[PDB]
This record gives sequence, structure tokens and C-alpha cells, in this order.
Amino acid sequence: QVQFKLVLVGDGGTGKTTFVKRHLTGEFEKKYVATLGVEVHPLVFHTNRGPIKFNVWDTAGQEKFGGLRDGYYIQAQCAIIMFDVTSRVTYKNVPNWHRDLVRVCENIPIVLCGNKVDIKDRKVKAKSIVFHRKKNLQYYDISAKSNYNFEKPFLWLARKLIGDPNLEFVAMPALAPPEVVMDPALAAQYEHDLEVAQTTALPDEDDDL
Amino acid sequence: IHFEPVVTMEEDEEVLYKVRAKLFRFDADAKEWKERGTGDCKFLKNKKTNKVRILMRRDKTLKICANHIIAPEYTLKPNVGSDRSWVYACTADIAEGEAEAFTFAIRFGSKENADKFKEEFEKAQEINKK
Amino acid sequence: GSMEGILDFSNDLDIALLDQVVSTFYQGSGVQQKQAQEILTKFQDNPDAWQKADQILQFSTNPQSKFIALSILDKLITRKWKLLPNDHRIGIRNFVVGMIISMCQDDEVFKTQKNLINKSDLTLVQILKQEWPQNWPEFIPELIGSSSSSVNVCENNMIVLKLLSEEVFDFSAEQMTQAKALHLKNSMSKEFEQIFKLCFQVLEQGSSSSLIVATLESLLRYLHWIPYRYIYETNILELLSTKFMTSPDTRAITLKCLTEVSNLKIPQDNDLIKRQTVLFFQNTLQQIATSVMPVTADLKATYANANGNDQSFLQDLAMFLTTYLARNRALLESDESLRELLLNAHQYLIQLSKIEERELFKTTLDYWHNLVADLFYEPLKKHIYEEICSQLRLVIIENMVRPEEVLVVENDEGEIVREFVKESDTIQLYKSEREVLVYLTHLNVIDTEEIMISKLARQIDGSEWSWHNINTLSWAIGSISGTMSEDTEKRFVVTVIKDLLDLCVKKRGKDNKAVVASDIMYVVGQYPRFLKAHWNFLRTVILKLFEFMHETHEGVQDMACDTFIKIVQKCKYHFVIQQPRESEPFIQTIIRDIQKTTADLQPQQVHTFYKACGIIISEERSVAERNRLLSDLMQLPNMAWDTIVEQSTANPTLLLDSETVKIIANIIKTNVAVCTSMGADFYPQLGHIYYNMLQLYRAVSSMISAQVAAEGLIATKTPKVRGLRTIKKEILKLVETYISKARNLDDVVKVLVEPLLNAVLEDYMNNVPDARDAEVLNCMTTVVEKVGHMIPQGVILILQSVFECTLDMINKDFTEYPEHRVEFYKLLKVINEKSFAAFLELPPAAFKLFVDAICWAFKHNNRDVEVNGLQIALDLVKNIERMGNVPFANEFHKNYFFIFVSETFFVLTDSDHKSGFSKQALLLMKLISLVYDNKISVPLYQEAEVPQGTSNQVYLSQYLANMLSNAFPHLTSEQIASFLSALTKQCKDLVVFKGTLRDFLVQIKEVGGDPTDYLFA
Ligand SMILES: Nc1nc2c(ncn2[C@@H]2O[C@H](COP(=O)(O)OP(=O)(O)NP(=O)(O)O)[C@@H](O)[C@H]2O)c(=O)[nH]1
Ligand SMILES: */C(=C\C(=O)N1CC(F)(F)C1)n1cnc(-c2cc(C(F)(F)F)cc(C(F)(F)F)c2)n1
Ligand SMILES: [Cl-]
Ligand SMILES: [Cl-]
Ligand SMILES: [Cl-]
Ligand SMILES: [Mg+2]
Repeated sequence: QVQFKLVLVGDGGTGKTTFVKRHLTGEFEKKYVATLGVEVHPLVFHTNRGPIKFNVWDTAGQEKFGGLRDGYYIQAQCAIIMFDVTSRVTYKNVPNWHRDLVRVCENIPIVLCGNKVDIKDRKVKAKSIVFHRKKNLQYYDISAKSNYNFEKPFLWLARKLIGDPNLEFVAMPALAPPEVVMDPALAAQYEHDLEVAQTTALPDEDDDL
Repeated sequence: IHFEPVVTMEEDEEVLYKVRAKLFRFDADAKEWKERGTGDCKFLKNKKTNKVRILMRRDKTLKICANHIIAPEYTLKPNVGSDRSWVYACTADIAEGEAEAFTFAIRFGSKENADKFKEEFEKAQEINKK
Repeated sequence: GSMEGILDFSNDLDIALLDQVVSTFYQGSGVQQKQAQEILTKFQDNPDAWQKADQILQFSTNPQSKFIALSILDKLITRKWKLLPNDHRIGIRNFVVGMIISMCQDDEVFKTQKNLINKSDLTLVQILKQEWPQNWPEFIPELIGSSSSSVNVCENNMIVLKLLSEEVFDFSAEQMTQAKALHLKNSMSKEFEQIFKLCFQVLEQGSSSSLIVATLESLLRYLHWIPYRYIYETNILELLSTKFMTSPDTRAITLKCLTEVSNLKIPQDNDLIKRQTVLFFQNTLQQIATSVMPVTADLKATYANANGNDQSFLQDLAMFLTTYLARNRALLESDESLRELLLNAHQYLIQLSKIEERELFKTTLDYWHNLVADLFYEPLKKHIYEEICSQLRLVIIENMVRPEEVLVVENDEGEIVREFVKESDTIQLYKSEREVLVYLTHLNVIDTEEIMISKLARQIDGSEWSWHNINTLSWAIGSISGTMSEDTEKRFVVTVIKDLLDLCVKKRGKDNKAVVASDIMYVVGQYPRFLKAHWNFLRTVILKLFEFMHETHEGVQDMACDTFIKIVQKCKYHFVIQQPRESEPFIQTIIRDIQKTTADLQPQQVHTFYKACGIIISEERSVAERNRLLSDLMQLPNMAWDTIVEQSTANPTLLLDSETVKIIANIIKTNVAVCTSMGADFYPQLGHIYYNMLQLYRAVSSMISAQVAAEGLIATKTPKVRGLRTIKKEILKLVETYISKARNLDDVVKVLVEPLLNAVLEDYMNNVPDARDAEVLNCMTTVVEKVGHMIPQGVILILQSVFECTLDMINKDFTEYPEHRVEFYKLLKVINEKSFAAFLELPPAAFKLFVDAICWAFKHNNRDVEVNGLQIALDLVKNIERMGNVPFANEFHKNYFFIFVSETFFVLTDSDHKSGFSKQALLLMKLISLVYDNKISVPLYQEAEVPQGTSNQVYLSQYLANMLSNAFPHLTSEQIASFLSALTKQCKDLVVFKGTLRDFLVQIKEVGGDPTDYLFA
């Protein structure tokens, strides 16, 4: 319906895919599996102006896996440029990504995101991050891991795309859930599945939650 | 003299219990727990039908990460790595859309909260029995 | 599947099928889209795909297909252009040029296919980078000529020239050799006179066109590099600052141009040029006021409305005004006829500073910093800006962000709660706001005080009362501590506190009480100078903080603990002495009631409380009295410890109690906290627990091992085993903390070290990988750092116990055991620095693993590991060189010199370790310089491999040429020879040497790089 093409660009390892997955499923993927060319995922937010759908084109940051490269940007309606605040080279490359992006997409809203602020030893100092000012990009410190500011890039983009500065995310309707009884035939398989689940430790047991 | 003036679906429900929590779902294909959401987990009693459900929404996005009846058949079990979590099988959760079975784990800020959840969970089960 | 047909090059390309695959990818979804993407990538990557590009461009009806065709060509041009036969180069040039001409001459195509034409233009510019001007001398003249034939061609030519300027001046540093960049820059410079003529003519003879906008977009790029005379000796500034400010379509780009004009390199002592710089600013501001908005306009409201391009325009205006004024405001400050202009420009900035947009606020705040720092120093200037500064005081005071210290916040339901997490992204913002407000206070302390005191009065009487208003004001008041004289500050603080206490009595319910309590804590903690002068008040404050330590509001309770230690860090001397009219130093009072004071605190908060007490105790420099205070402070944890030591020594079983495990961990944590603040002074307490603590470490180690044996590796995840390991980790932390601060190193060596090693090393070595604590490695690093020079045999023991077993944990991939990885290399680094002899004693097989371990570290992308690996390598080379001409050094070079050279080259050139370039270059330069300086005393080659007299210099070059020939077979022999000649000649000049490496990294990405590039100087 109301859907917008969003392209996500930035150096390999900056957290693009992890960030999208967090938003898609709620999970935090610890492993680094490099994106091959691009992965497309629809992502819906519920707002006080109705649902907004982003078709997220999560592009490869590794040169060797770049695929169609700027070919992915064609007809994008918005974008996120990612870097990693623990890696100065990734900030240094931001102008390169931005160059390639705006050559294809001349007038779109773009958010610049400095990811991994959860890591204690920050290398790209806050005071250093100024590239967005002359390019009219929005900027946020974010962490896919802690969820710090994780909703901000999508909220800002939605506001710009719908053209409503007072747009807010709203609680989606919660339909009454059904009453189901376990299949007696599957009860023995239930026992096994639960045993494996019980004996697989939960991750990050030192976290606040 | 008259001067003309200038021109969620949780409404029918009582909140029995609310607690801050992190919810996980077990991926059997992989062999790992995956986070589904962090936020307020509510036990909601429908004022018309008297049925009690778990409804949990993610902070900030407010997206539903749990929505299911607290079935009398369910049983909260400990996880090997935690003294502040419960694991249980759910046959019919609709947070993502069509009803689907999951093995859930829910973790709390402390053991005391976890033990309170279980007591409230079991109370809610008795309500759903009536 | 049928879409795969386009990958079969043995058949003719089905263009219709290609258009379907492309459409499926861009317009489709799900599985079909995913399959099409894979097919297209494979198509694109086919090294013969470029040969299909002409056919696609001719017969395709899908613009995305043609874009992809151009991407294929771009890859060919940028990487393999000189591999092509000359006829293919001409052909490609011709069909690219022809396509551009054809798309510009059809109006409907020129209107509707902007993406494809821009891509075509960039593709042309890639050809220019290869061919121009040496093999295309007439390009510029013909482009200039063609511009007159057609408005579409002229506009497009502006796009081509913009892209060319970007590729040559803005983006060449990483992408071209130093020599090629110079060549292209010089070439553009030599013809710019004629380019500018075209640009200026177009700008003269048009108004609001897409042609005008394109021309201005090209000008923006030129301004990065062109001589200022083009701007100042023509009428162009008048056009930019008047005509092009009037139409909104040109206004946006013109403003950006004027911002870059403001950055031109311009003579300093020319009155005429100063006048021109004033004039364009005057013109621009006049246009803003008459065509856009008056100085009085509510820009906060306009920005918030977000119509059209208003947010971008206001951002760009802020950038223009701040850029210009930071450089040129002095031009406006002396002449009375320019005062209104100066102040009006600053009034726009005041209005812009009221906008709700954090990133824009940082930009204007940066400017205000620049201004107020200048006014602080420059004679006779502050009075000019007194009204601006007064308004700015209000803006800043009203937009103070929450300090890191203030731990309460309002949630979505209107409740004042403890924050879930730190607001990490406002740390810098707070510091910046404080900096400006401090300067503003100094500039007029009377105005600042009057504003704050009258605002506070309006909170009290209720007229302006709100949480937002009392908060921002309180934060502002706290933030200016130090600006007033002690005497002035005294009166100010007294008035503020009197008023804050009035509010706290009147504003009720847990939410209000929490807000006001947080604000008083913040203010009071910010004025230690005052507290030190007013003991009765300080004592009262501390007692009140103790009351808050029993608050049911967890935010207030936590903030009281932080505020207590914050005050103690600054005022501790006043707690250790006996104050007039007191019967005892207050530290005695605190210690005596510590159980009651801390009863409702969480353990970590109790530890903070103890740490603060340690700060105070360390003020007592009489040793007997200090040790007595320490003993008194540690009474409760020592009494709990003593009862546990008695029980555990009777029964290892009683330690199987999770309650007991928690108690022990908290005892050790309390010791850690006190040791952190007392440092060297902590020793007597360490001595009280040391031997029993190490026995406890051993007992807990046995329980962990027993549990893993009985339950499997999964036991390490259980609360019980995690709790046991916490005891081990905290013990290690305690010892590390003490040793890192120890002043008596003899005691460390004679008393602490042997039992520590005895307790920890064999236990680490002999546990399974998943039960090994990385904290052992961290503890040993500090031991070696501080006393390694005194314990050579101890260092050897450390290596024996941890080296091979830890290496085996981390040498299968780059990700498992991340903490062990990081601590392992920190340990090796300090051993190599402080006790190199330890490595000399290794058997040859183990020394080989050490070299392997260093090179393995190089290959990490993890910065912590990579950096240490490169440093160890450099330190190792230095260690070897220091030995001189001895057998161990000779054998080291014979065995490992070329391994280090080749491994360093590998990470330099694989494009996957760019973060380490500087240190890789340093290491390579050291290695090469060793041979260049004849510092290696034996032949690096085995005999009969090369003539007997052969110098290591000659052999190094031969080795490297062969290595590079085989690793980079697309390079010519002369490219390799020239690179190596330059590199070796430059091995005493790091900056030049690095340039040569960067040039090599460019050349390896293409074919036919010019070997003379390495002569650049
Ligand atoms: N500490 C921390 N790690 C993160 C964060 N976000 C992502 N990561 C980690 O960074 C690694 C790379 O993440 P990934 O999302 O694959 O990066 P990417 O930008 O998509 N890489 P590519 O361009 O190659 O597809 C993963 O190990 C992931 O767990 C974060 O916010 N904090
Ligand atoms: C207000 C106290 C309150 O609720 N009262 C007084 C009553 F009338 F009895 C009811 N309130 C909040 N915070 C303070 C306060 C804080 C601090 C500290 F610095 F510790 F934060 C110090 C004091 C002091 F007593 F020293 F003034 C007061 N009072
Ligand atoms: Cl296109
Ligand atoms: Cl002091
Ligand atoms: Cl050659
Ligand atoms: Mg990815």
C-alpha cells in the first residue's frame, strides 16, 4: 500500500544486517555473515497516520560481495548510511557511500547512523561526526545490541516520507488469541523439544534483562 | 449572544499483572534461543469473557512480541542457565499473525520478579479454568 | 529456471529475457526477486559481459537494464581498460558518447531518464580519467562548443564537468596514484579559464532554469579548488548574492556556493577584497530579509512545520552564517555603518538556535563557542554583542540537556522513574552547552545571575512551574560552578538552595519529590568549593544523602549514592579532620553507622559507599591511624569473611550453598572497591585475607572442575558455576587492582607473587578451555608490567602455563574466546617489552609458535588484537636488533625475516586490513631499513642459491620481485621493479614510504599502471 524503498549502505561489518534483523524479528545476531549483494525485506511500522511499509534493501558493504553496487539504489525513496563508532575507517568511508548513493538518488531523505555505541572503547568521537551537516542528513548514535536509539532512523524517515512532523509509532491492535489444546499425538514430541530448549542456556545472562 | 466555538484492542481488559521482561523463542533448526522482544509483559483479563492472556509489546516500536491465552495446560519450567527465567511451550501465539506454536523463554530483572510471574501465571491459569 | 538463459554466452543474448530478469529484480518480490538478483550479479560479473553492453543499450526497453550495462562498462574501464585492444577502446568511447548525445537530443528521454543519463555521464568521466587529455586533447573545447548548439546538451555538459571535478579533486586521493592525480588536477587547471567562461556566460544569460541550477551545482564543486580571482575579479558574487538568492529553485544551491566562497583562500591585506566580502554578505542577508523571512520570524515554528525544503534551507542558512561570521565578523565590527548587518546576522542565528533539532543545535552551538571564546579574550569586542549574548543566555538556560548525573526521567505515563540506561548520546552535548554557558557567565556575571535568580523565583511562586522548567534551570545553575568568585558564589548558592528547599516542601507526591530531590543533589554536588567552606551545611547534606539511601524511589536512592561519592572525591579532607565543635572526624561517624546507613542499598551501591570511605581514609597520612581506619571500615566484611573461612575449611560442602557463594563474592567485591580508592594504602587489609583468599580460590576451582566433570560443559552456564567463577574473577581483580597501584614492589615479589602463581597458573592450564578465566591473563599482564623485571623465572612459569594452551583456543578462527584473544596479546606484548629473556629461553618449537601467534594477530580485523600484534612484531624486531651480532639474532633473521616481510605485505595488500595501514607500513619500513643499513650480519639466502658475495640488499630485492610477480601476476616486471626501487630508497622517510605503498595499492587494482608513478616527488 503506502510503501517506500529504503536502501541501507555502509562498510562491511558495521551492523546493517543485524540492525534490520533486530527490527524484523526482535533478535540480535551475534555472528558476522557477510551479505551477498543485497537482501530485501519488507518492514512495517504502525503509526498515528496508518501503517507505513519499508522495503528494506540491505546491501553488501564488502567490496568483494558488492554485487550490483549502485544498481541497488535505483528508485530508492530513502536511505540509511551506517558506520561503526569503534572503527574510524568506516566513518572515513561515509563520504564515499554518500557520493555513490546521491549520484543515483538525488533528492531523498537520508539518515546517517553511528552504530555500536554499546562498546566502551569508542574511536569515532562524537565531536568528530559532522559530515551530515552540509549534506542535510539526519544523524543518530545507535546500537543494534542495546537497542539504543534503534527506532529513531525509521521514525524520522517516516515523518519525512509521509510529510508529517508529528507522526508517532502507535501500539498495533491486539486481536483476541485463540484457545488451542495440544494434539495428544504430538505430546511425546513436545517432551523432547522442551527438554532441548530447557537445557540450552539463554544468551547474555549477565544483562539487566 | 452565542459565539460559535472554534471547530489497540485492550479497552475491554483489566491488567492483572505487569512486569518488565525479555522474551525469547527457541529456534530448533538452529539450536539456539533468539530474542523476540523486551518490554512490558501484561496479563490481561477480558471483562466480557473472563479469559486471561499474555500480551507483550516491544519498547519504542510497541510491536506485539507475545499474544496468547495463558492455557491451563501450560507448565513453566526452569532454564539450565538462569535462576530468573521460565521456559514453556505455547501452542497458539498470534503476535506475528496466524496462530503458531512456539517454545518460549521469558527472563526478568530478578529471581523475585520471576517467582512473582509464575505465581501470577498459575493464578491466571485457574481463572481460565473456571 | 528460464531466467538463467542470459548466463549462457554460447548463445545470443535474449534482450527481452534480460529485461524480464531485470524487471523481476527491481519490481518483483520474494523468491523470484532473489533468484533474479543472483542471476544479474552473475551476468554482471562475467568478464565478457561488457561485450554485450552495446546490444543492451541499443535494443533494451528497460532503463535499469541499460544502467546495469553501464555498470558493467564502468568495471571494465576502471580495472581493465589498458588490457583492451585499441579498437575496443575507441568503440566503447564512441558508443558511450553517442548514447549521451542521442538521449540529450530527444526531449522526452532527457526529461524522463535522468538516472540513466547521469550514469552515462559518470561512465564517460571514467573514460576521461583513463584517456584525457593525453589521448583526447579536444574534449573541453568541443564540449564548450557543443554547449551552444542545445540547451539540453549544455545542461548535461554541466553535469559531466561537475562529476569530472569531483573525481579529480574531491575523490582522487584514495583512487589514483599521486602522479596520476597531479596530472589530472593540472590538466583541469590548465583549461579552467575556458570552463569558467562558459559557466559565467550561462549564469549571466539565464534566471531560474534547470540549466542554471546544474551550472551552479558545478560551481559548488569548482569552489573546492579554483583560484579566488575567478570569484573576486568577475561579477559572479553579485549574481550569487542577489539574482540567484531570489528564486527558490536556485537559492538552495547558491547559498551552498556562498558558504564555500566564504572558505576561499583570499589575500589578508587588500581593502578592495574586504569590501567585496562584506558586500556579498550584505546582499545575501538583504535577500533573506525581503524574499524569505524577516529577522523577527519564528524559525522554530517554521522548521517544525517542515514544508517543502524549509528544514534543509534553514540548515544551510545556519551553515552559511556560522561559516562566514567565524571567518569574517571582524570585517563588520569596526565600521558603524556595518553594525546593523553584523547584529542582524547574529539575530538570525539566535532565531535558528531556538529550532528543535539536536544536530542543528550542535552546529549553531559550535559557532556560539567560537564567538564567546573570542569575546573572552579580544579587547573591546564583548560590548558589541551584549544584547546577542543576553538572548543567548536565555536560549542555553532553557535548552540544557539532562546531565549524566541526573538519574531520573519522566516516562510515557507521566511518572518520574529511574532511567533504564545511560543517555550516552548527550554527553558531548552537555559538555558543549556548559562550555558556552560558562563563557557567557564570565562575560556578564550580573546578567546571568539576574536571569537565573528571577527564573527560580517564578518556579517558587508557581507562575512558570513545571518539571521541564525547574530541571533545565537547575542543570544550568549547576553547570556554571566556578564562574563566580568564592564570595559572589556564596551569596548565589545560598539564595538558590533556600529557594530549592521551598519547592521541595511545597511540591508533593513521589514524582514531584523525585524531580526536586534530583535537582538539589545535582546542584549541591556541583558546588564543592561552597561545601568545603560551610561544614555545618556539608554535614547536613551528607546526612540527608544517607536518608535518601533508604528511599523507596530507586532513582533517588541511586543518585544519592553517586552524589555522596562525587562530593567525597572533592571534599574528602573535611571528613578526615575533626571539625570545630564536633567530637570526632566525620569518617568515624560514617563508619560507626555503616550497617544502618547501607541496609537498603543493593550490593553494588554498598560497594560504592565503601569505595567513598576509602577515598576519605587515604587522606590520613599518619600510617597507624590510617590502618586503624581501614581496619574499622572493613570490620563487617572481615567478620563475615572470618566466619566463612572457618566453615569452608571444615567443609568444602558448605560452599555448595548459593547463598554463601553470593556472600563471598560480595565480600571480595567490597575489598575490590576499597582497594580501588586506597591503592598502595590497601596492603594491610590485603594481608589480612590474602592466604585464606588464595586457599578459597583453590577450593572454588575444585568445585567448578568437579561440576564440569559431573554435568558436562553446560555446567559452566549454570547459576552455581557462574557464581563460583565470579569469586575467582573478583579475587583476580582484587590482586590486579592492588598490584597495579602498589608502591612497595619488594613486598609484591616476596609476599604476593609466588602464592598467586601457585594458585592460578596450573589451574588455568589444566582446566578445559570453557572453564578457563581470561581474567587470569589480565592479572598476569599487570604482574609482568609492574614486577616482571624482578621475577624472570616467574615470567617463564607464566608463559609455560598459558602460552600454548591459550594459543590453541584462539588459532582455529578469529571469533571464538574473544576475551582470551584480547588478553593473550596484551600479555605477550608486556612480556616482550619487560622480560624478553623469557622468549629467549623458549625451546625453538615454542618460539616458532610465538612468531606464528604474532602473524596470526596481524590477520585479525579486531583492532584490539591487530594493533597489539603489529606492536609486538615491531618490538620483537627491536629486541632482536638490540642483541647485536650473536647466534640467536642471526638465526632469528635466517628463520623469520622473510616471514615477517611477506606476512606484513599480505595484510597491506589484501584490502581486508585497512585499519592497520600505518602500523603495517612502520613495520615494513623497519624490516627493509635493517637490510638497507646492513644491520643483518649473515646472508639471508642459503648458499648456491645466489653468488657468494651477494649483498642482502640485492637478495631482498630479488626475493620481493619474485614474491610480487607471483602474487600479482597482472603487474609488469617494470611496475614491480620501479615500486621496489622507490620503496627501498624511501625506507628512512615514513610519510613518503607510505605514499609509495598507497600508490602500489592503487596500481594492483588495475592493469597497466605507469611505472614512472613511483618517481613522484
Ligand atoms: N557490539 C555490537 N556489535 C554489533 C552491533 N551491531 C552489529 N554488531 C555485530 O557486528 C557484526 C557484523 O554485523 P552485520 O550486521 O553482519 O554487519 P553488516 O554491515 O551487515 N556487514 P556486510 O556489509 O558484510 O553484510 C556481527 O558480529 C554483529 O553481531 C552493535 O550495535 N553492537
Ligand atoms: C525536600 C525535603 C522534604 O521533602 N521535606 C522537608 C519537609 F518539610 F520535612 C518535607 N528536599 C528534597 N531534597 C532535599 C535536600 C537534599 C539535599 C541533598 F543535597 F542531599 F541532595 C540536601 C538537603 C539539605 F538538607 F542539606 F538542605 C536537602 N530536601
Ligand atoms: Cl535507470
Ligand atoms: Cl578536600
Ligand atoms: Cl616490463
Ligand atoms: Mg550485511
